[PDB]
Amino acid sequence: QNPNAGLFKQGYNSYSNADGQIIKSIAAIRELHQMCLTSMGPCGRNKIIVNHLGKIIITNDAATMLRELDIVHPAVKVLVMATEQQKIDMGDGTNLVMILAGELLNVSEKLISMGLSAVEIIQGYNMARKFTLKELDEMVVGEITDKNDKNELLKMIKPVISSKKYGSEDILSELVSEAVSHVLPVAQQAGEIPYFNVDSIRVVKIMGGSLSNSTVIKGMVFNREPEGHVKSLSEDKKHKVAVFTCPLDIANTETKGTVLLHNAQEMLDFSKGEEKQIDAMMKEIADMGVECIVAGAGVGELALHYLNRYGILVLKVPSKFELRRLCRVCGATPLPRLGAPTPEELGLVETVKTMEIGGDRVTVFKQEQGEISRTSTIILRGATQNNLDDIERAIDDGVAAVKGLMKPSGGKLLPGAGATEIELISRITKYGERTPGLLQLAIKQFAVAFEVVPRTLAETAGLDVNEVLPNLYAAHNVTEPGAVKTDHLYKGVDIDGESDEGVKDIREENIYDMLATKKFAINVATEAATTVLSIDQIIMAKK
Amino acid sequence: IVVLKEGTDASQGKGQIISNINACVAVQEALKPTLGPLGSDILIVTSNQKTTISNDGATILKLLDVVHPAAKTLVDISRAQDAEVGDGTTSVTILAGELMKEAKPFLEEGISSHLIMKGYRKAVSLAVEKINELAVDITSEKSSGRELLERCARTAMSSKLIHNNADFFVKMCVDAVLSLDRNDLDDKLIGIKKIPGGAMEESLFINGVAFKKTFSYAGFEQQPKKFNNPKILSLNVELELKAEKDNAEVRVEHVEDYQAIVDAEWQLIFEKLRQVEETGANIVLSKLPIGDLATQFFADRNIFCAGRVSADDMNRVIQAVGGSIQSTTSDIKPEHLGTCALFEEMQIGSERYNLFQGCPQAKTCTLLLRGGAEQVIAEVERSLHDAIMIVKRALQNKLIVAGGGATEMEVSKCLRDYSKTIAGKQQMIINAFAKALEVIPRQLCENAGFDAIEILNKLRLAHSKGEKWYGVVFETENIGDNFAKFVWEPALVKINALNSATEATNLILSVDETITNKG
Repeated sequence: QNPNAGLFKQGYNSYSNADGQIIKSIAAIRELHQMCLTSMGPCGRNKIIVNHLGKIIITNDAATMLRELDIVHPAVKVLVMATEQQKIDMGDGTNLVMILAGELLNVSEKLISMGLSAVEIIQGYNMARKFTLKELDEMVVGEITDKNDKNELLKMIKPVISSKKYGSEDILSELVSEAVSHVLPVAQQAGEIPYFNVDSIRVVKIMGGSLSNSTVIKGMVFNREPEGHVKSLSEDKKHKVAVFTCPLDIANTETKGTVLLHNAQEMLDFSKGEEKQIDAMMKEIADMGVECIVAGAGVGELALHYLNRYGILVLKVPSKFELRRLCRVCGATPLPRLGAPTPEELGLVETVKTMEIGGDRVTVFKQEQGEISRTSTIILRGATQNNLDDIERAIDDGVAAVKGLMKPSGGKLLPGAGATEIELISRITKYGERTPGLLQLAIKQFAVAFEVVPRTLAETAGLDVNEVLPNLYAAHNVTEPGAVKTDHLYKGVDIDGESDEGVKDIREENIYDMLATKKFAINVATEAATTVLSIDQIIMAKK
Repeated sequence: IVVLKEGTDASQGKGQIISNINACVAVQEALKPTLGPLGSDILIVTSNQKTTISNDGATILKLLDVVHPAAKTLVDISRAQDAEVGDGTTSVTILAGELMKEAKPFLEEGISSHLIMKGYRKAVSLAVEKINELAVDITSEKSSGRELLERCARTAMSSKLIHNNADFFVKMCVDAVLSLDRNDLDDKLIGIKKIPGGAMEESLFINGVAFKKTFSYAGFEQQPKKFNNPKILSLNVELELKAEKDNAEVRVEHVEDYQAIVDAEWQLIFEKLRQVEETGANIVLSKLPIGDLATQFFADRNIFCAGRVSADDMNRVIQAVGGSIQSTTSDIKPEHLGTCALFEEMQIGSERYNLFQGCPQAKTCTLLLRGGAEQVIAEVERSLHDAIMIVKRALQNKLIVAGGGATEMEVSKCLRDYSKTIAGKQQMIINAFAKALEVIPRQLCENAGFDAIEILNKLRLAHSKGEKWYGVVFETENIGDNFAKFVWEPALVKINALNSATEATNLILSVDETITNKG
């Protein structure tokens, strides 16, 4: 009976702003916002994810939370896609984009209810962004000087480790800083040569114990033991390394090359061929001075026999990607053929040794004070599978963040622990009051959205936000005898598990944020919120 | 029409932690009855249609495989205890469970999960300092190397089926561990075989290894059963002429050729048997059957065979005599042979068993347990297992603390006093930790049938007098000095079990949300 009207596309559930879809889109986003809101901060919360492979993950990582959800609704897809942009172009800012974008949409609900159009809201937000970006350039207090010393790397690494692993910073910071300073050279006054490849630091894990047993290796670690009799190389320098992909046995054709034996004489002659061909093949390898042979495939019994006679270290690497990385350190090229050990394809290594970590034997390819690898390995330990995996992610953040310290304006530091956002709220608001016309409505709300950071930092720490927030504002809500605001730009949010009236200073813990991270994340969050607010219809065709 | 999760489950908030607590309670209650030397058994029917009964928390949890994601966190941590320490598995589950129960009323009253975890982290850290302080460095102090281990096993065997026969079974446990290299002790080095029939007091102690004689083929009154210094050869190849599956079709035009082919097959296996003789072996053991002809051939050579031996029993033989297993007969080397000091076949239990004894190359030993039923042998085995553990730990861990709840009592007391100087949310959480620790002496009493209320009251009051080793007495319901009575646990077990229970508690309480990926 009841007639339908207004929907002419198909049998559907009409999604038009005529029924307040602009609010429904925001309300839908609120679900994922509340999820990520509990992650940010040194005292954030864990999430349990059940993988389709039956793997249980308990982690703080917000990207995992979003990536492991199957998401359709366009409104959240804008913010999730924006989050992925933050993951690709920046080594940090994941929670900043998702949380801020949601909060910009949350405050828009009042502006929309006020009767302020989506265009008028967006126009003010774009103005507030332009004001915010300019302020971030001027709110800078410290600077990384691109010296890449341990003390300088630790200054940045410490806050990067926090908000994922708090209380473990003393160990985790040393693990990253030592790995970085090993592979990251000191350089200045030149931008032509890139530094700090994302593959420059590998992380591996061994079960058992806890993080206190972690260390750093000056080179690459392989899970395989030397298959030959030689278990290590001598202390002699510049060992020649021959790398193969084809199984090491009787010489054969790169493609197929399988010999069939039917006659008694064929078996007799083939068997002799195995001994003669393998020996001569290994002879040439030895005659070139090769002391280590690395195979991507198995090594036959005779191949091992003759390789032992020639004193050549025999190490299998079943992973082609590990070999591709090894080629970047030793300079060797794998031979896909068998019996063609061209000397041009040989590499060099200073030391290859068998070592035991937790009882598990591994092989290390490393150097001491020469021909030094640009790839290092961080050794993680732990008896709990979940925590062991989660620490690996914490190390990844340490490594990824250092990438941001490179040429593109990674130096500039801002006081962290919410101190930046608290100042931005005051500065953006004043711009709102100065801005004529209706633009002030959205510019002021743009500032309001930023309080989520000092609010989340307090809430996750168990503090009453209704007492912490007014104290945080009072600390910055000061009048100074001058145009330049100074003398205390360090007042942040405490995350202590014990009572402490007032606030601590950033300078006490050296918690600084990167300018590039703050400017980029806020820029991305504004684009995300801008897009969602502009949507007044969802269009779909029946499948 | 558009969706956010495409049916993927997700839930967050205080109710999510409470649900996680409820999952932990189910796990805690499942193992609760198994706590204590008088604990009850759990009967689990596996998906493979095999029924098991055990009170070992490690076996119980590995078989239950509780799926709930919150339970998986709790169970995996208790599993780690079994792998890293080797004891305290039930303690980790029970201690963590009680803490989750204590967390519930705090979360309901609006106490942040951060302060609950923070108070636990501080209070537990203090407990570790106290447990370390209690450590006693004990070696030969008022106890010989023999007296220490016999007193440890005898204590473990109290209120057990073999308590009255401790004079017999204690010796086997102490000798079994002392037969091992103290530098590296492992439960795998002491094997136990089950022999139905006869009395438990007739059990055998072997310094080498033995196996069940799974070779059940013909050959009565042949194959000499006893050797002084035999050479032991192990093979993979089957030595029977005709297989149960493989065969050949023979078709020829002459009766001489029909027989010639059958004789040819006999000759082929004969040559393989002769090569074994050429090896100079006295005992021929195989993972596969050694056939009726082979055993008659070998018997006429005065060679003893035993085939179809399990991979585990074959390895233990070779590992005891110092030999090696060779797949073929043409490739056998004299270095494949081992030697035992004595080989014999026993008629114990009204069934034949193949024993090696006094193996000079062995690093292992075996107990042969007799009894009229699986329940008798199993109960003896379980009592011996616990006795072996405490004997082993007597040699490996010199730093011990009093058991029976005595350690938990001292920590709980020091926490109750510590909290008197703490104000704020931390005070409530520290006291909750001090209370949760009492779950151990509580369940030890309740599972034993004791008046837990009376005993816990006596423990609290008696402890306040300065006697820090008071604990639960299981001989006669009372409290007493469990250190003087030799009821002790390594200090590392108490420190690690507590830290593990703390980790499991904090990991789950730290969770705000569960997401379950569907597909």
